[PDB]
Amino acid sequence: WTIPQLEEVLKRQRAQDRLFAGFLLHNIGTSADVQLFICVATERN
Amino acid sequence: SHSHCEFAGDIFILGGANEMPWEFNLPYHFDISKAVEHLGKKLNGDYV
Repeated sequence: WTIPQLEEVLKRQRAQDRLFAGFLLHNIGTSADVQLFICVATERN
Repeated sequence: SHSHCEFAGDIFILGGANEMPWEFNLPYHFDISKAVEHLGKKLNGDYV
């Protein structure tokens, strides 16, 4: 994908709706991973 | 997935501010058998 044919793809991606999650992270001293879990009702697991 | 649990009962014990502190030197029995089967298990089942 060279320059003049991906902008429409980006426009399509923006045009379709999306969900998102936000973070405000900072330094912790040691590089590490982060894991996301999606707890849903039924108790709760 | 799920976590299925049921309420069993309530137990009340007296306690005084100036009481001579004590220990139950023998265990106390309380019936629990009301909901172990309601949780869909046999009396010799597994639970917490």
